[PDB]
Amino acid sequence: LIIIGSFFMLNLVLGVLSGEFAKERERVENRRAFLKLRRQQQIERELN
Amino acid sequence: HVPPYDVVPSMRPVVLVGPSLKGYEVTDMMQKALFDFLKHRFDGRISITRVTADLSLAKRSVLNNPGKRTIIERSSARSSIAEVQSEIERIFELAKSLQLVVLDADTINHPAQLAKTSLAPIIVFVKVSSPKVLQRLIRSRGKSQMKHLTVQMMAYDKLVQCPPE
Repeated sequence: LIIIGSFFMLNLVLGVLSGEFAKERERVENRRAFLKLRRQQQIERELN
Repeated sequence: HVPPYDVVPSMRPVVLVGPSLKGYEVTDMMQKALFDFLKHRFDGRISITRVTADLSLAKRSVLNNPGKRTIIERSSARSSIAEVQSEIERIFELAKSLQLVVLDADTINHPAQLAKTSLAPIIVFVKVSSPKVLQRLIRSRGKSQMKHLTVQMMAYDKLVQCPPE
């Protein structure tokens, strides 16, 4: 009961959530936000 | 009737152009650091000279002798051309003695401004990767450069638009 109930479902929940987060990051809206962060840090490195 | 041969100094004077415009804090900071290194590391074989006056009026096919004497009271006799013309051969004199020389000209800001002249010197470029960096670097000086920030930017991208070659 514990192995199938507590541990197996914990395995599934982490897997499903991990897949959803992976797809979320690659949406067009999120990519632009990360790209802005990259360019700002490059400017800071160049300015430094 | 361009001659096949032109007279140039033995070894090239070193002219380094500021990223935007010389005579201001941000640009002057760029060359003096390089001025320090060339004097220290290469001491005893490099001579530094500053061209306070103009140097862009180096002409060779204008007239036989425009303003030969200062007593002519001519338009060019009392102008600044006489001193600029006299400064050309000083660079020649420094070249003949085997020591490399540099030019701290505070007026020339473009390669074509001093490319057709008889100097034909070595041109060094100091540039920032992006104008976004330059504008904040200017801001790091203080409020004094904010008045001249506008003219500071059009003077930058003009040099970038010049071909690298």
